[PDB]
Amino acid sequence: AVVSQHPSRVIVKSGTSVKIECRSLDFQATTMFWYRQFPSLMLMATSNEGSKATYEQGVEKDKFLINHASLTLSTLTVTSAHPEDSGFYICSALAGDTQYFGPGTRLTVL
Amino acid sequence: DNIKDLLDWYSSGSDTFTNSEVLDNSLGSMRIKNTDGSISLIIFPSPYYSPAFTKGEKVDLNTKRTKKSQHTSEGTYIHFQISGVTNTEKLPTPIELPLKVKVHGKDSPLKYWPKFDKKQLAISTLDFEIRHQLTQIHGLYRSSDKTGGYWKITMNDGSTYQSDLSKKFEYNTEKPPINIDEIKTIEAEIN
Repeated sequence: AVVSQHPSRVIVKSGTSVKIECRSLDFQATTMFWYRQFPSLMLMATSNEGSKATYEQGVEKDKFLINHASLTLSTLTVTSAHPEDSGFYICSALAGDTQYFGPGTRLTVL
Repeated sequence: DNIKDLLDWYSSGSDTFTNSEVLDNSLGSMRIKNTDGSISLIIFPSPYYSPAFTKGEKVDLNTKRTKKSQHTSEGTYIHFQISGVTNTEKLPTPIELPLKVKVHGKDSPLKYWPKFDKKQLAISTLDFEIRHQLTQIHGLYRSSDKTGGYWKITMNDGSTYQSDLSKKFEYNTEKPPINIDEIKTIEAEIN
């Protein structure tokens, strides 16, 4: 009962678009969540298969695209990324109301 | 509750597709093939905005989903959407539309208000983007304090559009897409 998050580490220059994948490895997922941690943990968006994600206060939809076309995968893409978007991003998923978390992705934008 | 439904609609994402191709164009609808191979079944309920694009022409989609996207078999991915089809003409350089926002009489600065590089946008798309700015950065629909108000567009040529933040956009009486470089001001007020 485990979720993966690839890539675990990203370093890129201003303006690059970053993709992070969140996967259900050994179970049937429904909703996935995307968070961000400021060194605490901030919910950014909630995402069901087939629908467009819902975004929390402070998060703009086109800065943080979310795709979620199967019950097994969701992809966050921080589009045109800028230094202030640097930090730690974590995904989780519910099982078919406990969340299971991915290891996270450390992002550095320069 | 209905402030909650407005929040869910306008704080969620939208589908933005470029150079999709019209497969069919009936009265009240369009059937489009997106460049990622998804099919869009889009409703157009207004007699004032009846997209006229012919089979094989290229269109842009800036639109919202009216229910959960589904897979067939084969396994074609179908999107069910409303409004938001325009031509593909681009502006030479992207522009910031001139939004000013007030929350109870006070000037509220913008954050993450994006530039657009298209010539035209549906009014329904101007609605959802203006309101997205409001729900995400300025509190619209998230406290009892901030649940209604308006936005209003004003063109270089004098004409206007306005929507009421307390209610759903009026899809049934939507008017044709407009040229966004001719938007003189957009003003939005939360009350």
